[PDB]
Amino acid sequence: VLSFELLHAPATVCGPKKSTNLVKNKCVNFNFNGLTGTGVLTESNKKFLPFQQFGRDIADTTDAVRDPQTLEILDITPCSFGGVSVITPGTNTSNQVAVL
Amino acid sequence: TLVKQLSSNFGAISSVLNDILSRLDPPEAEVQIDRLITGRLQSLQTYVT
Amino acid sequence: KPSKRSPIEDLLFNKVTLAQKFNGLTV
Amino acid sequence: YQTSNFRVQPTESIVRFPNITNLCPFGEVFNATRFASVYAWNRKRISNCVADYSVLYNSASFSTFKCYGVSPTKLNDLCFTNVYADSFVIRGDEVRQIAP
Amino acid sequence: QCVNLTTRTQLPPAYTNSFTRGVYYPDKVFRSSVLHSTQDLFLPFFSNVTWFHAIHVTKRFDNPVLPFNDGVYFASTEKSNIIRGWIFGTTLDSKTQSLLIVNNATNVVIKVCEFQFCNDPFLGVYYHKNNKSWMESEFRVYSSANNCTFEYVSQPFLMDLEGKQGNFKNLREFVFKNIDGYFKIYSKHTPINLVRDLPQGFSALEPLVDLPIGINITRFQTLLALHRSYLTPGDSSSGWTAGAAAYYVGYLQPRTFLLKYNENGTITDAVDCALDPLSETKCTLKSFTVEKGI
Ligand SMILES: *[C@@H]1O[C@H](CO)[C@@H](O[C@@H]2O[C@H](CO)[C@@H](O[C@@H]3O[C@H](CO[C@H]4O[C@H](CO)[C@@H](O)[C@H](O)[C@@H]4O)[C@@H](O)[C@H](O[C@H]4O[C@H](CO)[C@@H](O)[C@H](O)[C@@H]4O)[C@@H]3O)[C@H](O)[C@H]2NC(C)=O)[C@H](O)[C@H]1NC(C)=O
Ligand SMILES: *[C@@H]1O[C@H](CO)[C@@H](O[C@@H]2O[C@H](CO)[C@@H](O[C@@H]3O[C@H](CO)[C@@H](O)[C@H](O)[C@@H]3O)[C@H](O)[C@H]2NC(C)=O)[C@H](O)[C@H]1NC(C)=O
Ligand SMILES: *[C@@H]1O[C@H](CO)[C@@H](O[C@@H]2O[C@H](CO)[C@@H](O)[C@H](O)[C@H]2NC(C)=O)[C@H](O)[C@H]1NC(C)=O
Ligand SMILES: *[C@@H]1O[C@H](CO)[C@@H](O)[C@H](O)[C@H]1NC(C)=O
Ligand SMILES: *[C@@H]1O[C@H](CO)[C@@H](O)[C@H](O)[C@H]1NC(C)=O
Ligand SMILES: *[C@@H]1O[C@H](CO)[C@@H](O)[C@H](O)[C@H]1NC(C)=O
Ligand SMILES: *[C@@H]1O[C@H](CO)[C@@H](O)[C@H](O)[C@H]1NC(C)=O
Ligand SMILES: *[C@@H]1O[C@H](CO)[C@@H](O)[C@H](O)[C@H]1NC(C)=O
Ligand SMILES: *[C@@H]1O[C@H](CO)[C@@H](O)[C@H](O)[C@H]1NC(C)=O
Repeated sequence: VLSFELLHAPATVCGPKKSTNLVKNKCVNFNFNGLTGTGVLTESNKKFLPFQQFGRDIADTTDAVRDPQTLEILDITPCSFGGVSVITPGTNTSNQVAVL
Repeated sequence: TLVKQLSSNFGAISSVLNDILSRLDPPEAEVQIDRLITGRLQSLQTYVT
Repeated sequence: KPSKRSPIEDLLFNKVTLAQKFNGLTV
Repeated sequence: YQTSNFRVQPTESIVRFPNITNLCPFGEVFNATRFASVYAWNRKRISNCVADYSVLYNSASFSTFKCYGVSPTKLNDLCFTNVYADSFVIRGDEVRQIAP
Repeated sequence: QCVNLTTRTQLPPAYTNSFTRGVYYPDKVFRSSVLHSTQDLFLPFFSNVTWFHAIHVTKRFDNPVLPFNDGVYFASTEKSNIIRGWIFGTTLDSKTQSLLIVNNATNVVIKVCEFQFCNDPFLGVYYHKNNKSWMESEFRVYSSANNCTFEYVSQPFLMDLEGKQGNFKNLREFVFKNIDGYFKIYSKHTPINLVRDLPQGFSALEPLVDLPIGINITRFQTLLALHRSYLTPGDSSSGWTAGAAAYYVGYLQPRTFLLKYNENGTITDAVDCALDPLSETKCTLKSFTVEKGI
């Protein structure tokens, strides 16, 4: 017979499991231990101290992660977006347009 | 300062949208989403002016 | 010389010392 | 003329946070030779460890899996502080008596 | 096994000054060439730290019991592993849970059991030339251990266990915190060459250990070695010498600091935000250099 119990103390018994293979150079929705986000993971040349986990930059936006299994430093850049615009030579003169 | 204003509670329990979306059900999370919305909108208005 | 700037223009350009693509920003 | 905005969408892929190592030694209690007398029932403490409850019941011949409280499914997600296990041998027909 | 030894030359407490020491990485976040503002527990700059001593000369080894207000900055200055470990708790009477971080002879044992500690606990060794090893004949720290909720043992190791009579060559700094049911230990080691006091420098403390013990801690004490030898004849309570060692105790308070990260993610400088008006100005401008003006 087992006995589960909770109290005003840290919890130190449970089992998670993700172990999902990673993919680089693709707009992917990532979730490392705790933090989450969306981006295109890529290899980097930054140097982390042995105890540090995930880097940062000015204005406090995540910019690097270290995966638990292989201990590698991966950059993070936001997934591409922008605003489309149309060039027209005037309706009366012609019909064809160009797209920027 | 506009960018740094993004991570503020504004009166909501969490400053990240996904946590409110997940950990608590919609019919009550609408209020927290509304609070974040109004805070961010006011910040943007001040910046534009 | 590089580009076509006169020496005073180059001195002015070097003397002046200077965000990026983020969540919603654009330049 | 500006007309709209374009935004790349993620490919739904996800990313890891794992590595297990220090698995709990449940086989100590289940695979012990002589368990206990009923009145001399043990009080075994398990803490500061990861326990794979899923393998205990997902593929096993251990009959009478009546786990009261949380569902047997979605049981590895929850986390507790301490685990108390009591082991003893009783009669065949007395299994129904041990219940709330 | 509680010996209750005596014959220590009484002296008043002494004090000294800590010159910009006690800076530890608050979290695990990496940074590069950026100044950061942090609000957390710190040891204020140029603060008064108590200084406990242990030299025979006058017998004179010092190891009282101390309070644990919010956090402790321990700094050991010795060369012969004379200091061994620590002891935490609330009542220290086997009635309440306690922690027993100790180096020990073999493994750095960590326990949370309930111990009936001796009123004057310590560890020691016995010296004799025949067996060149200084065997640990002392285990006089507690008397009983009823039940526990955690334990740890590390890999086997041995120490020099030799009481050289030179100058101090090693400085070991430790920072202990206990909040939110968690217990955190930060540590660093630095070679030195001094005769007294703390050298004026800057070494940033690195995280070492985190533990989910979640116990109440209010009272503090330390445990150090005692190399008894045949040259000090007597009973258990009379024959011993204290070698040469000293340790420095400070305290932590809530504060605001400005930390300078170099290009490789290591702290190289810090500035207090409440010491001097100049320091407050530098905190306000987020810079170390300010120009002429108001
Ligand atoms: C008390 O002690 C006993 C005796 O050791 C334990 O019983 C063993 O339990 C382990 C648990 O995994 C068993 O290990 C498994 O053995 C399989 C052998 O084939 C059996 O299963 C197939 C169906 O899969 C049957 O068709 C076949 O007839 C056999 O009955 C392996 O194939 C398994 O490996 C598979 O999964 C791994 C997962 O990574 C893959 O990598 C493999 O390639 C493979 O696909 C698995 O290893 C073992 O068979 C049991 N018996 C023995 C004699 O060891 C009890 O578990 C233990 N009690 C506790 C509480 O620990
Ligand atoms: C948990 O973490 C450990 C260590 O981070 C993982 O073990 C490591 O696994 C990788 C690949 O599975 C091993 O890489 C191989 O190393 C050999 C060494 O010569 C090299 O020649 C190969 O080309 C390859 O790179 C790595 O060695 C291994 N670590 C050690 C110390 O052996 C482990 O896979 C992680 N997961 C689990 C479930 O344990
Ligand atoms: C060491 O000395 C202390 C104090 O002198 C002793 O502590 C006393 O222990 C007795 C029980 O033996 C209690 O009744 C007292 O209340 C304790 N305090 C005092 C002030 O007397 C301790 O027992 C001594 N230990 C040894 C081994 O001599
Ligand atoms: C079409 O519009 C252009 C732009 O003003 C003008 O130059 C041209 O004469 C117009 N042609 C006709 C047929 O309206
Ligand atoms: C520290 O202690 C010394 C001597 O005890 C004393 O003169 C001084 O005022 C104390 N405080 C500071 C901040 O130095
Ligand atoms: C040396 O150690 C042995 C135990 O192996 C012990 O019997 C002996 O008394 C020791 N010698 C001295 C001088 O302490
Ligand atoms: C230890 O045993 C005592 C009774 O002897 C009991 O009251 C206490 O709760 C136990 N504590 C632990 C941590 O096992
Ligand atoms: C620790 O101290 C707090 C202070 O209120 C108290 O509530 C709690 O019960 C104490 N814990 C133990 C184990 O004594
Ligand atoms: C940072 O580390 C690199 C090697 O990884 C080293 O060459 C460089 O000198 C270090 N930075 C400084 C300021 O020394």
